[PDB]
Formats: sequence, C-alpha cells, structure tokens
Amino acid sequence: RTRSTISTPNGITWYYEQEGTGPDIVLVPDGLGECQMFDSSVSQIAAQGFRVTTFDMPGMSRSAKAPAETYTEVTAQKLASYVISILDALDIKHATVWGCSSGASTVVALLLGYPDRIRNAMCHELPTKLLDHLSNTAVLEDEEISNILANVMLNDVSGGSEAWQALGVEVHARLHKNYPVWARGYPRTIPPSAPVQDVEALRGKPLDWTVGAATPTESFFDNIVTATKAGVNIGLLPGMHFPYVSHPDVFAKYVVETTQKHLWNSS
Amino acid sequence: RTRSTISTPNGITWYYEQEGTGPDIVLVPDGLGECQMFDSSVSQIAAQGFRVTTFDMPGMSRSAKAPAETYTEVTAQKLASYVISILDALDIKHATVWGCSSGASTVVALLLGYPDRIRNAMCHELPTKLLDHLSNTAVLEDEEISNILANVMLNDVSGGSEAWQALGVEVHARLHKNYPVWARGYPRTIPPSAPVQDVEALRGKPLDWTVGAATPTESFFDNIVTATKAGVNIGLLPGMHFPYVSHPDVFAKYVVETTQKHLWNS
Ligand SMILES: C[C@H](O)CCCC(=O)CCC/C=C/c1cc(O)cc(O)c1
Ligand SMILES: C[C@H](O)CCCC(=O)CCC/C=C/c1cc(O)cc(O)c1
Ligand SMILES: [K+]
Ligand SMILES: [K+]
Repeated sequence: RTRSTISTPNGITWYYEQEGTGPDIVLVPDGLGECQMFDSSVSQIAAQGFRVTTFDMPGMSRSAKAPAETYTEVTAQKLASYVISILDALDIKHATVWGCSSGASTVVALLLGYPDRIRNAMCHELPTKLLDHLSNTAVLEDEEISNILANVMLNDVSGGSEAWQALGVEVHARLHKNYPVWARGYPRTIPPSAPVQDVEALRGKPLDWTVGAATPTESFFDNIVTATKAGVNIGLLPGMHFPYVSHPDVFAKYVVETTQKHLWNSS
Repeated sequence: RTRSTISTPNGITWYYEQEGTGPDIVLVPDGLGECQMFDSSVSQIAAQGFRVTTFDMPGMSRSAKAPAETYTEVTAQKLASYVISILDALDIKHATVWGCSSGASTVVALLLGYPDRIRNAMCHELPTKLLDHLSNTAVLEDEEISNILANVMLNDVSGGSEAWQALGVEVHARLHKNYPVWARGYPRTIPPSAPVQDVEALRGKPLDWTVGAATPTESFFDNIVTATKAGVNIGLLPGMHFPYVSHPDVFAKYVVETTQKHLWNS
C-alpha cells in the first residue's frame, strides 16, 4: 500500500493511498473526506486484480493544505474538477469511481462531465434536498459543531455503531476537526448542485446507484424515484450511509462485481 | 357511529362500523384485520362530508364467524372478493378504498378487478416478497406466535409504540387471538398474489401509493420502484406500517385530500 502526498496545480496538497495493479478503481470519500474509512476494502478490492486509489478530500484530514475555495461553497462540479486534477497527477486515464453523499454527487458529475475518463460510476445516497437542521450548524462554534455532528454520525447514519467507533481515536480525532469544515462548506451548496435534475442525461449511462437497506425510507426516497425514472440500476447495500465502514466485505464485493460487470460490457 | 354486523352469502358474518354521509370511503384493515385501529380517523374523515365504512376482516376479531377458506391460504384476490361482498351487502356502489399490507394488495386487486366499483385506491406498504422469518411462524404453537408477533408489532413496525399500546387492553386481547390466524393463513400466500406483476396494468389507474417515512428502505423498496415504473403517485406517510394508529390526524388528512383530488378529476 502506497501512502503519500501529491500537489496539484490548483493548490491542493493531497494525501492519497494506492494499492494493487490492474484496471483503476477510485474510492471518493463522503463529505467528511476521510479515506481511512476505506482501509479494509481497499485491500480486498485490490486483491481481485485492480489498482485502487483513494485520498482525503480538500480541506479535510490529511488533505487540509488547500485553498479556501476548495472547501467553501462546495459543489459536485467543484469536487469533480478536483478529483480529475489528482487523477491527472497520478496518471490515471480511465477509472471506475465510487462515491457516497457529496462523493455520490461528485462521481455522477465526473461521469457526465468527463465521459472519456470514467468507465462507470457507483453512487450511494446522493443528497438532493436542503436540510435546514444540517445547514444551521454552520453558524455554531467549532466545538459545538463537532460535538453535534459526531453524535449524528454515530447514532443516526453510521449504520453500525460498533464499526463506527472501531475506526479508532486517530480517525475520530481527524473527523472531529473536519466537522466544522464540512458544516460551513457543504450542506448549503451541495444539494442544489446535484447532477440529477436532467433525468434524460442519466439514461443509458454506466451508473449503478445504491441506498442503505436500513436507512429510513424518507432519507433517500428521491434517489430511488430518480434512478428508476432514468432506467438506472438501483439497489441496496447493508447498513446506512457508510457501507464501507459498517460492512466492508460486502462493500468490497459490490465494488469488485460492479467493476467486473462493466469491464465485460466494455468488451 | 353505527356498530353492527352483516352476513354475506359466502358464509361470513362481518363486524362493521359506519359513520357520516356523502361519498363512500372504505378503510380495509391490514392483515391483523382489526378495524378499531381506524377509530380516531373514521370520525375525522366522516366530518369532512363522507360516509366512512370499515370492518374486521374474515376470521379476525369480531368477524370471526367465517368459513375456514376465508382465513386460510389467503390471497389478494380472495380478500378482494370478500370486500366486494360486504360492499354489495351495504349497498355501496362506488367507493374510495384504503388498505395497508394485505389490505394494500386487496385494494389494488379491487381497483383492477372491479373498476366500475372503485373511484380510487390508496395502497400502503404492499408486500410482494416472501419473508421466511414470517412464514416460519406458521408452524409454531399459538402462544408462541402471539408472543413473537405482538413484540414485532410493538417494537419493530408500529411506527409509534405509545400509540400502539394506547389501542388498549381489549384491542390487544383481540389481536392476541388474531396473530396465529394471520400467521397460518397470510404470509405464505399473500406476497405471491400481489397484483403488481403487470406494470402496464397499473399505468393510468387512480392509484395513490405510500410507504412509511421511518420504515427501513429495504422493507418496501420494491413498492417505490414499481410505482415509479408505472407512473403511479408514490409518496410517504409519517411512521411505519400503521399510519392510522401512529399518526391518525395526518392519516385522516391524507385520505380526505386524496379522495377530494379524485372527486375533482372525475
Ligand atoms: C457523510 C456526509 O457526506 C456528511 C455528514 C452529514 C451526514 O452524514 C448527514 C446524512 C447524509 C446527509 C448528507 C448531506 C445532507 C445535506 O443536507 C447536505 C449535504 O451537503 C450532505
Ligand atoms: C400488519 C400486517 O398486515 C400483518 C403483521 C405482519 C407485519 O406487520 C410484518 C411487517 C409487514 C409485513 C407484512 C407481510 C409480510 C409478508 O412477508 C407476508 C404478508 O402476508 C404480510
Ligand atoms: K461485511
Ligand atoms: K397525527
């Protein structure tokens, strides 16, 4: 496993990890931007004959050395441009991509905006609606935000409390710092940027969409409706918002099988 | 509120309730077949200018005087035929219908099978897949079944435990007796009978489909997919499997507003 940093012309110094040889699979984090959440799955996926790349997102965790524009007023389209920049730096020309949450928005924007670069995209629980209770955290003090959102992550959306806690002190200390950054740059601007207003643009695209099996129906109801309207493959993963944490083996198998499906269809 | 009984020539003596005057709205119970779950909402809906009818289902609660075939090997098509028989007996010629669970299967079967009789149907959380863990309760002893399913209702799918408990001791005593009847006669045969194999048959029909907002996505995921494929209105009610128990005012409002929408359209 390569663990290193790389700087892109847009001023971001990325922390990234890479393991394996074979077709490229890129795991884009959710809004918290923390790629250690992929640790177990990276090895399982790479072992099936893929080169797997992941990274902390700009302004978050180990990728914090970045211009303020990259973690304020954040949109799917901004994030997609940043991901393209690190793929360029790493000489990854053709990638399968995964993303959850703002990462889901990002990978659909990637697929639509850079079709020559993206073999297929897997999106999970893509936020399309403004949620005032999240947006309103942005005006609180840093420690108040971190306390509130740490609680929300563990109790409301982790999909597995034991697994979430078992990420450990080092990861959670990084998440603690990230929560105010996410709170002030994401909730207000990510949902209106969702690249799913044009249903016909999605039709026929190599997109595989999932929602958590245990997630309350109302949370990503709109995803299921939108995917079905566009004829896009839609299904479920165990857990809720973080299947790569709660169910890393099932997650890895899904990513491998889905990538294999598209490698067959490509030929 | 009229509370009475009526006997249909298929051998069922129904317990039923009616309140109000105006267009007919009929509330079909879920598989537990217990119409006291509608008590609050019946009054609220009727007050908006409707005649509201509901009833215990065959073999359940106060409608227990019924032949074994009406509560064993139960299908959506069987239940639809029974509901038509009581509508006939009460001289209800054109009805808006609500149903959840097996009641949802029933009202879709009613709409498709008897389009002249059904103004519009509201279906909620319609089961289309066999669940082994539910089917397997059919071979346990009665008291084992009641203990298991009473817990599942209270703690897993009620959508509001306080409201569920507040149905009261008499209701839960009736449910206690119903759980084994439901276990033996419904889970194994209701889902394969789901009238949703033909999406094109649903298209353009006066159907409004809901799922509980708090229900785990995987429970009625298929409902949302099927409704969307057919272009059928699909949305959410608060709670889970029993919105008429957990959120009776919201439930009543939904039934009234949906009926009014279709009265305008017609
Ligand atoms: C992991 C996630 O990317 C960031 C933490 C917030 C969270 O998990 C809440 C549940 C999912 C909501 C995502 C969401 C919701 C919004 O209204 C706006 C937005 O930008 C993202
Ligand atoms: C109230 C409900 O009508 C009867 C109690 C069982 C329950 O609530 C479990 C959750 C919803 C499942 C209904 C269901 C599931 C099946 O596999 C087969 C079937 O016939 C009905
Ligand atoms: K697993
Ligand atoms: K209510």
